[PDB]
Amino acid sequence: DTRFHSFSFYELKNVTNNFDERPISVGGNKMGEGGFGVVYKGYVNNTTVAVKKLATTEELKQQFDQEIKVMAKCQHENLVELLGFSSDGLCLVYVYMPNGSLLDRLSCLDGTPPLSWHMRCKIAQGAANGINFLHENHHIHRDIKSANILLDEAFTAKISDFGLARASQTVMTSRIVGTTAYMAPEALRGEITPKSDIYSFGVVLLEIITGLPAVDEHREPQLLLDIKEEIEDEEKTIEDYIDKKMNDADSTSVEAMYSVASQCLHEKKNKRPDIKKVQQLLQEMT
Ligand SMILES: NCC1CCN(c2cc3ncccc3cc2NC(=O)c2cnn3cccnc23)CC1
Repeated sequence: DTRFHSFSFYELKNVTNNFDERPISVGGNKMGEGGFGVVYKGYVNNTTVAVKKLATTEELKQQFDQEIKVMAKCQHENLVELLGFSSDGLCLVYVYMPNGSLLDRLSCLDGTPPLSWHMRCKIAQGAANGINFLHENHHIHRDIKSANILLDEAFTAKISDFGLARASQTVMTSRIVGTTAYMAPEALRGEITPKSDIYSFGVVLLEIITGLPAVDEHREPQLLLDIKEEIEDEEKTIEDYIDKKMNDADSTSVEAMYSVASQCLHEKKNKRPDIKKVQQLLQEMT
């Protein structure tokens, strides 16, 4: 509990009730899918944990070994903690995040009340501190989205899912990974740059302001990033997009965060601010 422990598959199989695919609310252990695995709630040393059971065969093992690597090298207060792993029976064990993810909380999943603007402000500051740490350590996340911004007991932002993280000039790849709805144009075209993480963070900001998912096949607009075009071509204001589930959302602060989101969502990757400027602008906001 000061070190990365190697877990027996039978210890994990046991504390997750044989990896009980049923959700928590019905009495099961499943917390949700993501990061090329299923996340189960476990119980080790009278202490709660989150167990990711991973599910090509060599591509997955690569993402397991990447996660252990990144998680040992990158330890910050705005990053999730790795407790241990298992390869004996592939499971990654993490410190449990009682408030799940920013995505679940923005959706008010399983009776949770909406997040206030004040907590939404601190979450965005925290997530930006987390990306800044990775970026300061020549790491590119590649899959920044609200589903993997996790929330602790004080609703502190804790960035997760490092399986696709790249450790480094803009380079190109043959294997394009990430979530379309959050991805910058160049990242969709095969480029690997921390600039693409900035763009992805910009989408996260609009999700925070509006409470809306990044993509909706029937909604107009379908892609949340397109609301920037509706605001620019004066058919709407950010005011019109503010999440109705808020009490405390002030217009001066909402417009300050949207100014940050707008800069992050620049289609020209070089015109975007770096994460240090995103941090300074978000701190100025409060
Ligand atoms: N996009 C994948 C999802 C997978 C499910 N996750 C969790 C949901 C929760 N629901 C209720 C209460 C506590 C919860 C904790 C979670 N997870 C964790 O505690 C957790 C800790 N590190 N970690 C890393 C990856 C995924 N989950 C976690 C949210 C993210």
